Amino acid sequence: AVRLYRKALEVFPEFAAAHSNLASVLQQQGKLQEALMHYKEAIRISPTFADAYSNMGNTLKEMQDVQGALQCYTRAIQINPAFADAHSNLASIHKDSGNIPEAIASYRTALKLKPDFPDAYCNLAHCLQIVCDWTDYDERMKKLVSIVADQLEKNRLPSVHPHHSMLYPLSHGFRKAIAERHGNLCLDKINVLHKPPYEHPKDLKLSDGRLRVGYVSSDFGNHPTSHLMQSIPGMHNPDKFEVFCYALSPDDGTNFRVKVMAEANHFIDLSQIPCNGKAADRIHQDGIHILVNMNGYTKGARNELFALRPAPIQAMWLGYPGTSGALFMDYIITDQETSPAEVAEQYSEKLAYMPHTFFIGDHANMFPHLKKKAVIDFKHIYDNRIVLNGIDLKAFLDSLPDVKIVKMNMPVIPMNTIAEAVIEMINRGQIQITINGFSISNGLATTQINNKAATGEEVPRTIIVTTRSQYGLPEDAIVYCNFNQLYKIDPSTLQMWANILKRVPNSVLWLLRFPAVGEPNIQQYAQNMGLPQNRIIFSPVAPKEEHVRRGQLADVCLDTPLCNGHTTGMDVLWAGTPMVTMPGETLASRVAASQLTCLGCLELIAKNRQEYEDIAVKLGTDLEYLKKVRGKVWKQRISSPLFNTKQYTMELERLYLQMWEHYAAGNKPDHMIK
Amino acid sequence: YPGGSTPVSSANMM
Ligand SMILES: O=c1ccn([C@@H]2O[C@H](COP(=O)(O)OP(=O)(O)O)[C@@H](O)[C@H]2O)c(=O)[nH]1
Ligand SMILES: *[C@@H]1O[C@H](CO)[C@@H](O)[C@H](O)[C@H]1NC(C)=O
Repeated sequence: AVRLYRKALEVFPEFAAAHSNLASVLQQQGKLQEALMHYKEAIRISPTFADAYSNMGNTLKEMQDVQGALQCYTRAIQINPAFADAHSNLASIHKDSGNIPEAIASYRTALKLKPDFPDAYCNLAHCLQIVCDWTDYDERMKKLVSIVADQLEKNRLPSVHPHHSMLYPLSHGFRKAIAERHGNLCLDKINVLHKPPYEHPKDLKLSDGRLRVGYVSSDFGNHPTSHLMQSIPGMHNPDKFEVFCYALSPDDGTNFRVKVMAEANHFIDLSQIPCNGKAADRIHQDGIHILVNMNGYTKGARNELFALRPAPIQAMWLGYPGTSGALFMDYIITDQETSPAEVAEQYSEKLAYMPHTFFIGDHANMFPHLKKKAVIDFKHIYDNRIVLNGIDLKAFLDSLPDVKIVKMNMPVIPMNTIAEAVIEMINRGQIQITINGFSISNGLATTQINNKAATGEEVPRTIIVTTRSQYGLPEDAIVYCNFNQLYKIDPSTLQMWANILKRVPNSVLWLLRFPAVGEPNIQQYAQNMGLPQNRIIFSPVAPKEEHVRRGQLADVCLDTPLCNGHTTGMDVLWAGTPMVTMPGETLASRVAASQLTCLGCLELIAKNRQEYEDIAVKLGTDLEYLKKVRGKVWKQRISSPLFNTKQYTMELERLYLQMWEHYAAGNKPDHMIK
Repeated sequence: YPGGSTPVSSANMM
């Protein structure tokens, strides 16, 4: 194809269509710079060649030249205002840039021009999901399902991304099939390297009896992945394991990256090795026994590495809440609550069970200042109106007279001169004050005091004050929260929440501007459900530490059934906040119930929507019961396995050895569910 | 967060 094309150019250099076709093929091959040369020839030969501009824009996009891509799409549309593809491509630039209203407008233009346009319709559907625009929602869902069905039948890559497929009422069969098609994109890409299969280790002799485990991630740095597992590499037992971390991203300068680089036995920066064949060779050279895929179909993934099968056992872990659908992945690390044996068919991988939950979080290490708290009695005694946290909080409390200890142990500071000064700082919006030599910080001002503490890179070194007044929350009412991105909400979920709010007069729902353009849509739908504006309170997204800390102000978290809080679920639990959940069928919809089961709070898991409402309302109205459940969460976040990274790592190690012994005995992968 | 950045889980390009 390429050698034939080049000959056609050696024969006839002024062949615009040919240049543009040769560029496209080169693009597919990953030879982006070479492709650029030919697109440029095409547009010189014919200044009105809109298709070439559009395709050139695609190439620039892949080269990470977003502004250049936008310029190309813009020229294409100027040359041909009715060019539907170019409008859709422009919309994608707007989308990826975070400008959803502009994306929506451009996709709508694309669909006006070409009503049968799966990529544009499905991308528009995701935009609408992001901002909670549920206009014609039921019909939209039906159309998405119909589009996927048609594309699968016709052997075309589906327009619904596998990560997004969790959000739509697709069958498990369809969801797995979408994932499988993406798996195949990877196989096709590496097939062209014509690399032979790798010879894999058959024992642990060359590694001195240690199992060599490779963790592959684009998220070793400031990203949820590291916020969950950054302690795990350093907790592996060096007598039995040798840990290799393979980074798909450059060093972002954060302490998260520092920690993993310092604690892994080996750290390899594959961001410096763009070729998947060479990168796979490097992994194979290291002698990895179990290679762990921490991306799945998420940003930064290089699943081509796994398609090349450099290791004898390859497992999905933690980073992607779904199946890879890919034959080159052997196992998915999960648990009996998240992925009961009954639904093994939803997954291409064999199930490998951790004993409690597969979920983990680094909160005990990142946010140890939240292990204990004190309150200020600004009047009964509340545990979530005015809260103090700090490594040195006990010493501060010991410097005060008349501190009362409330038992069920929560220290309570009485309304005195000290308490007034703390409250005045908050009311005045002051950054910090000093009391008895101790540093007392306004929890809204962490970035001005220590920006590394604000992001979770360092433990705060001051005592922090958190109050309902900082966020405009009522002092005399129940606060239900949900701190997820708004895309996780659907009409049925908001209706449930409205039903709860109507049954609990003295209550509000606390949501985030995530993004802010979703706020007006949620508010309109709430109003249509008969809830006045003041029943729902919005706050901005906050730095990581403030986000986890402020969860202490809520009474109850109402989890999203469509796709649960994952990281976000761990965050809320660490603050001691009960979370009500309704597990569904997909992995993404069952994570919160798995977290709660490990924690030991079965009473917070609902079997259906009526039970979810009833549980939420009981917590909001039976105040002794609320005190009991909050007490249970507060204690069990410490005593349960949920946040115990050492225990988790040890259980992971047991699982790895089971996988290895199974392979070493000559067996192909099978479920590890006992 | 406004004035900073809050990384989240998101899909890869296709
Ligand atoms: O005000 C906020 C709300 C959320 N987060 C963080 O934002 C990320 C949200 O990512 P994602 O939506 O992918 O979370 P998940 O699906 O895992 O719950 C998590 O790391 C949260 O801790 C934050 O730092 N500040
Ligand atoms: C976000 O990332 C975390 C850690 O990688 C992962 O556990 C979680 O499932 C992701 N969220 C979604 C909805 O993909």
